[PDB]
Amino acid sequence: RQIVLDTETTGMNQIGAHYEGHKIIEIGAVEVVNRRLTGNNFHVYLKPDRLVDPEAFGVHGIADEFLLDKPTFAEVADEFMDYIRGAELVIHNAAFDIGFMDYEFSLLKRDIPKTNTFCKVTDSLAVARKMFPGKRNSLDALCARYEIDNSKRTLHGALLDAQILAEVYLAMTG
Ligand SMILES: Cc1cn([C@H]2C[C@H](O)[C@@H](COP(=O)(O)O)O2)c(=O)[nH]c1=O
Ligand SMILES: Cc1cn([C@H]2C[C@H](O)[C@@H](COP(=O)(O)O)O2)c(=O)[nH]c1=O
Ligand SMILES: [Mn+2]
Ligand SMILES: [Mn+2]
Repeated sequence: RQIVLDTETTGMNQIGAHYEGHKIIEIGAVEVVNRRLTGNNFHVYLKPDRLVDPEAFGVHGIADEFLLDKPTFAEVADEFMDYIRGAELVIHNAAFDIGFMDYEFSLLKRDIPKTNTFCKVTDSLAVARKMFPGKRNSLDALCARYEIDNSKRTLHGALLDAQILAEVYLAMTG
């Protein structure tokens, strides 16, 4: 199993641990088996209990009010782990999302091990950079390169981004 994943957050830090003090507000993950999308995905919006930074809002457009009635990371953590366990996670700039995931897992105080100890982690951005050195390798740049539709991506979304990356990664490794 390959799980193409993405997350949206309240923001990030430019110095020090990028996730410190921030929270995941959306998790989007899509399953790929034998190079085919299975359709069995994972998608949740989470209540951060903190405000979304303006810069972050400018990217995903997810309002603070929309998250008030959502589950907390603690409430979705078990099913989330059941879903990703043992798979190869494919993430564009993996260190970003993995950092946030392990951070949130650690706050649960359940002795949950690091994600890369129970999941294989593949950074699709590193893969793209290796294949296309000296070129633009953002997800949008890769969409144009592989003729993938990203017209509905004015604002970024975790599931939306994961789905697009899945198509891009399948083409990049096809
Ligand atoms: C592109 C970008 C993302 N982010 C944070 C908030 C987003 O929810 C999260 C998602 O990045 P993404 O395009 O890698 O899915 O990263 C910023 O804080 N500023 C930015 O300029
Ligand atoms: C570690 C890190 C993560 N990120 C997050 C926010 C970006 O939108 C996302 C990557 O977007 P991109 O691979 O589509 O250009 O990852 C950065 O932008 N810069 C960084 O240095
Ligand atoms: Mn992302
Ligand atoms: Mn995203």
